[PDB]
Amino acid sequence: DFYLPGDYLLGGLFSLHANMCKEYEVKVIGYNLMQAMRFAVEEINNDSSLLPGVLLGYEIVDVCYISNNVQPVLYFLAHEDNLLPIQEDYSNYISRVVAVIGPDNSESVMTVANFLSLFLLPQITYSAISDELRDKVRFPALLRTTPSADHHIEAMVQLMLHFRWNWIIVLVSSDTYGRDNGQLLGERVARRDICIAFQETLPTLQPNQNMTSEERQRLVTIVDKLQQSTARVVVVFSPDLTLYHFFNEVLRQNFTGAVWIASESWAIDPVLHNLTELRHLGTFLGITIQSVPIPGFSEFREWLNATLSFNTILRLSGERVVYSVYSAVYAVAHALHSLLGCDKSTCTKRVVYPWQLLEEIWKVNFTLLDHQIFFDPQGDVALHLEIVQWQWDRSQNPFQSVASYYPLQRQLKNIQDISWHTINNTIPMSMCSKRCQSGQKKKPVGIHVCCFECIDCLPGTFLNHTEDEYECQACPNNEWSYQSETSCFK
Amino acid sequence: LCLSQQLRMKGDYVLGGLFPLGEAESRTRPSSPVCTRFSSNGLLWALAMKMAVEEINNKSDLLPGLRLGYDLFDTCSEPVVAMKPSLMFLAKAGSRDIAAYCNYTQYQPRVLAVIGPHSSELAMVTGKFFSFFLMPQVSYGASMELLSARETFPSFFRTVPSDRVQLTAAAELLQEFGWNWVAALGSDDEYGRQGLSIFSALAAARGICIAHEGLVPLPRALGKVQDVLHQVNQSSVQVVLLFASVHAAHALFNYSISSRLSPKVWVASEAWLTSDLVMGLPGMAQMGTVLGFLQRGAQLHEFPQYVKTHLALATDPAFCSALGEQRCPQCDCITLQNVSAGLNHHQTFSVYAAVYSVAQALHNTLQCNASGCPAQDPVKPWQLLENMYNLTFHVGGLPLRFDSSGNVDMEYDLKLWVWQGSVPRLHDVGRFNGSLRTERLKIRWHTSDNQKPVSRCSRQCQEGQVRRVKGFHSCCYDCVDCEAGSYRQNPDDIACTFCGQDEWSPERSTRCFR
Repeated sequence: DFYLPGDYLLGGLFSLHANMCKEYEVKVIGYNLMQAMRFAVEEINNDSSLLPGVLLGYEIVDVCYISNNVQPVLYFLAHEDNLLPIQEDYSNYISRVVAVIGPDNSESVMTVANFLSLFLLPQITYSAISDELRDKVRFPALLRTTPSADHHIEAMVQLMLHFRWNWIIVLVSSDTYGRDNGQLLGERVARRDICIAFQETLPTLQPNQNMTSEERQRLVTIVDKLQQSTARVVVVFSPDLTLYHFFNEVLRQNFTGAVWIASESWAIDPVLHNLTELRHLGTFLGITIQSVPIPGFSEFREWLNATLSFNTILRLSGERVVYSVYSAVYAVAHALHSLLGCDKSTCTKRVVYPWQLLEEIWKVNFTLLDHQIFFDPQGDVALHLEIVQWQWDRSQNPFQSVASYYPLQRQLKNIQDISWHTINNTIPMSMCSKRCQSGQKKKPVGIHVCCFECIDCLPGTFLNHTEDEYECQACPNNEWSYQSETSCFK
Repeated sequence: LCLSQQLRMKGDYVLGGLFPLGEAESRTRPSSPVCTRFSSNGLLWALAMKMAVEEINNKSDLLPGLRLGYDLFDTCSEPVVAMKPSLMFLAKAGSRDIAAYCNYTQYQPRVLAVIGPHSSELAMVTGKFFSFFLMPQVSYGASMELLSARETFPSFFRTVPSDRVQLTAAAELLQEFGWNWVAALGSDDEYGRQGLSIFSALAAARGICIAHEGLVPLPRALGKVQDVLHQVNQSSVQVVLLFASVHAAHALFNYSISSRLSPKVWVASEAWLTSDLVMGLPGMAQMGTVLGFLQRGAQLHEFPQYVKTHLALATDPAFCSALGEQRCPQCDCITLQNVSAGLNHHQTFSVYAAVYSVAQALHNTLQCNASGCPAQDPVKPWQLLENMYNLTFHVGGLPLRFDSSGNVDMEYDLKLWVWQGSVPRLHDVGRFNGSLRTERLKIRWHTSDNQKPVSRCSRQCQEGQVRRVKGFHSCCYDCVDCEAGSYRQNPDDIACTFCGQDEWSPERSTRCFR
């Protein structure tokens, strides 16, 4: 199942086991993604209008998260008999593969790109988001079929604008993911009149281990700081396999009431979703990728032990990332079809150096399941995002849609109803300072602009809101006014 | 000159090198770029390594009876060009091909170690590729704390202190002099980002925590620089930490002098504590005090003569004829002035020490004795990795040792800027081995009466006052006591309810009495 001969071959790097490579707990996400790739290949073969005569094959290999990164690339780049020449011009090097469907994690993506750049071998990734991957000088041969992180942050900020929230807490993990995302969100917020109360770093731990007293003290202090501030909206940038202990600690105390705005990492996860006691902490919102049904996929998939265990979950979810692999395969197929010059029923066959496919790939345009597939100049395809709420009744899905996001417009649209946790389905409130009365001025307090105090003006003065709101003007002439008057009564 | 022909000497065991010999002044074909501009620092460092290898060969106690060799190469400070010679080092000896296998122990690399690049950016890229084969790599300039992890870089060693020791020393200075309230600023490179990430934890674990944490933009061909200083000026701090590269610091100080910013105590990194560009800026004497930490090390005292002698020898027509019996084609036309600017650099010692370390490790692994040394089959590159951890190698009468993480241990000196006219000078006031030892009567501060500046907060509001929490991580409190017009109903709830008409209450009143 990990090989099929053909005239032209494709590479694949998925994380089947991630927790030698045959020594860790299985990961079903890798399996259904690989199934998506294989299904796409067979479908292209069946059709008789995309590529007549030219068969297509694949060559898949595991990566074990960030464990195995050098051998697969050296394997893909080798004429045959496992020997790779070293020279000063690879313009006539006919490699084994013609393109790579890059790995899942960002660090592995960068490591593989730093190798494949020399040969300009096209590489498409399907789940790695980081603005550093848009620098087409360091990475001249990398493309992506999912939006970057600035769009996730934009969705967060616009959600916080729609409902009036300008007092929030941010928590981050101790790695590049959390650091970069937190810095980006801070930069974005600084320009939109929203505040940050404080920020804290979650100690890095793993499930199935024992912690020291120091880490437990750190978690206790963090939660104690959480349960003293007036902000009631927490944004968490961190990966799963670290939040179990944190949420257990929060459950141990009685911190009730908050909107937990998640991120892509743990927005859709079952293992942390099954902690039944979580339901009474507050609303849980996340940002994910909109799901596109793929006609006739469960037939190819169902027809291994872990897949059956969560087959119900893989039915409710799992369709959120397969469209990326599907689209990448089809993009490579169309680029090849354009390059070879084939027609409705005639093909030519020819030598295809890898650096030539890249030029055609850059300029593809076609429609797949009512979504256009064209690449922007930085190597991205604009796919809609989504915002999901965690529903605990098991009848319907456990991730229900609440809004849609449009990357080529930067706007949240079609916002539906959300079941809050307040008394009578009222909107939760998070603000630093309450609004002033009529006629009173503002007395600033602290360092955040959005925090202030109210003060009443004395007779002989009037407050012109159209002018300085921090100090009322002295009623001139013979006009007179008294306490709390924006108009004088000469 | 005939320098470009002296970058390859045969031997029983061949070392490899990567130096930034050249600089370069849009990819459409898979072709290697070309650099032409000449840089003197790379050539000086290459000659330092050469000096080290010749010194080893001349001696008798080290590697008795065996002769080393080298193979130097250029990186151009670019991964694309640096990958090729890296791919060559790991190849079947005598051939022009590399093989694909499942693991090491099936390869026969043609080198034995690599004296790695000077840049951390290239160090990260090359270390991952080499760690697959377990080829020992020793770098002489790369100072980043990410490279100490032994799960991603098993075969990486460095002979320059890491960035953690400097920040720990800074934290201890701050803690001893009594400065809880500070502001931390860093550059917009990986340098500054990692520096801030380390320092935040080091401070939060010692009682210090920060009022603002910002990134100073790089001069990539100005508006943001205004915002950073506004936030600093809005917190009443008399200490600012600047962990930045030279250009960001230059921009920051240019802007600050152009306007009128108040004097403050600046704690510097090693990049801009000794940079003529910053020291020469007009008006800098009105910015305040400047402290920092500088490493202590020896310096090769025959290198200046060695360079002259070997350039003169290269001039000899006879030598070039015999020498015949190009990585850098642009270094055959230089003169003594083109290198005279940097014949006292402090990293020749680092290169020299790296070479000596690899030599001693090989000596031990071969079970060489003193004058003869046992007959055995060639030592594979992955066999020296066991004698390199915990290795005590003497270089220039200064014992040194590697650790489990792969780092060496070096001391530090505390430098202060003292003005005598318009020329600043660097004096010494302290030392840092594992605990700071400062001297306080030898400091001339920037204040009127020569008294220690104060930047402090309050971590516990006394009973009878309200407390407003402040800080970037919510540590300190701004205490305020309500007048004789309200109670202190609760320790929390920062607000004072007014007394009743029948009640009476003074300032610092828990309740109003009738």
